[PDB]
Amino acid sequence: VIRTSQLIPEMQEAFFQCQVCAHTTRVEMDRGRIAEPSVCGRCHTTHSMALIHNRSLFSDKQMIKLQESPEDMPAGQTPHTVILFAHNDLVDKVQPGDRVNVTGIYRAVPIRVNPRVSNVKSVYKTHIDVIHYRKTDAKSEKRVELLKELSRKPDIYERLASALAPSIYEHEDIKKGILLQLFGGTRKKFRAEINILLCGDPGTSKSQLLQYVYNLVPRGQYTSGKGSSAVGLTAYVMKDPETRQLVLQTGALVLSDNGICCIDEF
Amino acid sequence: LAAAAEPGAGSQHLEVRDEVAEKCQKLFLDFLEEFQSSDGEIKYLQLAEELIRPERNTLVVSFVDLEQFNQQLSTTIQEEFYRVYPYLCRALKTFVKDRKEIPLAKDFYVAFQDLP
Ligand SMILES: [Zn+2]
Repeated sequence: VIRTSQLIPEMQEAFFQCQVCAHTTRVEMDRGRIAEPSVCGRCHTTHSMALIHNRSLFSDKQMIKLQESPEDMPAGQTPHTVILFAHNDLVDKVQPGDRVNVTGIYRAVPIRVNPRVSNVKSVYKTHIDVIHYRKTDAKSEKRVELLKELSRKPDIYERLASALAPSIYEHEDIKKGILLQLFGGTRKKFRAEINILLCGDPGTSKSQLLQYVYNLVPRGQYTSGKGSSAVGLTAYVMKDPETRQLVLQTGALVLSDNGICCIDEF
Repeated sequence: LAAAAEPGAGSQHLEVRDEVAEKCQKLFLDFLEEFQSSDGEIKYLQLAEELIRPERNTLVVSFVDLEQFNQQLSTTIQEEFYRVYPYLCRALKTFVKDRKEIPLAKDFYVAFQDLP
């Protein structure tokens, strides 16, 4: 998924009311159109029935733009994309960046040449009417008693520090400090967050250790100290491209409000 | 004129009325008129005294106070809020006219705080 639009309210039953005599009626959506009453049954005035938008009934709808997976692409080709539409009770189940096997009906619809003219282009735009999502890259008292028994194990501190980063060699005190950071101090200015700095030559184990440990905790973040960072350290304000309104894009330090922030090339 | 003095003279009346909304109107008027504070009597009468000021037009009402008044009324307001809201404003207008100093054209508004 590349982008996921706002929740679109799509009408499913139009509520009409007479402006003269307050008589009300309800009409179903035929194929997206409305069969407007044209005359009020209780007072026979023509063109007196007015659509009350908020008394009408709406379902949820959302547009999702889906790009083919990188491994499926041909050699050196730019991605193809398809448009998905997900309706009520299946609407907000996917986020940008995730991977899915999506099942739906391959629709083809006409698109009007101009918003004020009913002529349609001969070439039909296509989209997927989504029926099912299956995410493919996202993945008790027994746990409590196992953890409680494990806490009494001899040299459990060394055991957990050794379990940290199996690919990395010999860095015992570094792993011990990282473990104490990941556990943290007692919350209650009484800052309980432990700050750790790794220092050494480029190409050494510290970058691998950061890239490992950031995904080992909830609420964690990883970012670069350089300007090429995907999520910057500083908060900033930008125009949200899909709607061109201001949005307060907070930085990684703020998004990791109760977790570890791994700052590489610090 | 005869006892049949009404030819519908000048009438374009509402041939039907929203029953649920008008019941909500009268019951909310009763709530504003009868719900009382623990340290006194008739809280929202005292709070509605402030609406005679030129800038003030909104009465802030506690939804939990409405629940303490009646649960069915509170559920109906919560479920049918946008439908019934102008009727609640008319109820507030009927309640606040007893201060006697309001302009005739002044609108009044209800604002529900403390939603659980
Ligand atoms: Zn009518």
